[PDB]
Amino acid sequence: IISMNSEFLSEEEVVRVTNEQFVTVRRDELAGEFDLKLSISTAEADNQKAQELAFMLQTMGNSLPFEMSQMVLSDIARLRNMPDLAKRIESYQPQPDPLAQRKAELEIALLEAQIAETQSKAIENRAS
Amino acid sequence: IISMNSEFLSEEEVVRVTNEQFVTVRRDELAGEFDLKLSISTAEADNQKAQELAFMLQTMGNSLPFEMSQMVLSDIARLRNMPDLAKRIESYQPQPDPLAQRKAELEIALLEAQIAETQSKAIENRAS
Amino acid sequence: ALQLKLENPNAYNSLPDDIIAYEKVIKNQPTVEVVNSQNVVIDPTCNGDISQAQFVIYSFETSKSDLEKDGRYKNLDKISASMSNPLNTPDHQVEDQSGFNFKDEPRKKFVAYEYWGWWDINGNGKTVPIVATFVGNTMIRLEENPFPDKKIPFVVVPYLPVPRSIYGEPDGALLEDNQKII
Amino acid sequence: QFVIYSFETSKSDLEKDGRYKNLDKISASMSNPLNTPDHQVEDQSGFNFKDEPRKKFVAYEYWG
Repeated sequence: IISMNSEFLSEEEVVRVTNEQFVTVRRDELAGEFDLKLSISTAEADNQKAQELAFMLQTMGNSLPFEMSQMVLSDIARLRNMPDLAKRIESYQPQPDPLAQRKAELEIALLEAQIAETQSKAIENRAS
Repeated sequence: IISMNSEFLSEEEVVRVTNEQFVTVRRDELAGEFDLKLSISTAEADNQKAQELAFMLQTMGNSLPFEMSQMVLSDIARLRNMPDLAKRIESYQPQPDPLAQRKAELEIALLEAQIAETQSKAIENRAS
Repeated sequence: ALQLKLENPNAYNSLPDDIIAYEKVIKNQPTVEVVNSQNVVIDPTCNGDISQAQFVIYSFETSKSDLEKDGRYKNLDKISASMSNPLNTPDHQVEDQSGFNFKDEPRKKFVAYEYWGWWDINGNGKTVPIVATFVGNTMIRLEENPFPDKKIPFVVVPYLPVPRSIYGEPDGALLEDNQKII
Repeated sequence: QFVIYSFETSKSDLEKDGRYKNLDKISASMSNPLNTPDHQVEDQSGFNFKDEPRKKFVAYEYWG
């Protein structure tokens, strides 16, 4: 069915089902023979997949960047038949606070100001 | 029933039941064939759905923005036959405190003031 | 609204045509059906390997309107559906018993045949996969495999495997004497 | 020292492989599936194709 669905189904029909960008398969090759692995979806298989995803999420913790945590959380939400919550966790792009960056820059400027002031104080001490 | 309800039911009747914005289906296509998944609602299924939603809510924690926590909490409230509490959790839009933003801006201004004061002190030390 | 077109095609297609700015495909879907083992003749020589099956012949029951709707059938006028009769061929096993048949021509049920096997069509020794459909003595379809995999669309799963064989063995092959004694 | 395998094949398979010589003097007649008392064909009925490019005959491999 997968091999026949890459030749008899147009893009306007696959996008109608998936509502995402249509991935294209090569021309003179079978579809899903190399980069796909189809099996039977059982409840126990889904439970084990969710338990492994949660274990991975625990394992990464805060060491790895939060982008991969987004992927894991989106996969967990999509596997549990909650697709809308997954599309959010995916679409969420975190943005830095401009005020915090401004504060850091001002702190660096102030530190260099104190260094210059101390150097000037030493020069004044020598002159005195 | 779903397919027949998208052609024989007017908007004034669907809105009368759902009291929300009426979603419209395409014209020359079946309703709910692609983007719907209908099943049997059992008590155990609802319990598992609630337990998975709570697990997801625990998993996100404070790392993800609170907007998705709103979606999860609203889904939990709506699934447990408490729709009014869900419509609140959804309608709640958090607003920043103007006083906190003002305090942050004044702190940045004060930091730049200290940097300028230190630079002036160094200049005065050189002159001395 | 363009961003809606790239991000949400489902909502974009629901917009009015003004805001957005022949042969219709009525049906397009795979067909999976478990067939009667009496109406399938798998190559006797395929030594327990549907992959190396030289030919598989399926004898299904169809009407003239179905062939007309498919459109890829020729020589439809010389079919007649008479002789070719459901309760008329001693090979096809119709699960009807009573022998009901439609009086109108566009719905009369007759027996067809599909030949999903290999053949030497180019006259050079080597065999290629072909598809042949014939009713009675006339051939209505003849072409190469339209599927991308170029393989016979018949999945045979044995229950109790028999080595070097394609057919299986039910649990009842070991309980005849036990059932009789009980 | 030697292992001999007696498989059943057709002429089109040998032509497709391409690494076989003296294919014209094979005839597939005698060499018949239900024709050699050594090879055990799991066919019983003795079905065989009428067309030449698909006739099944018995071959031999000497891997030694």
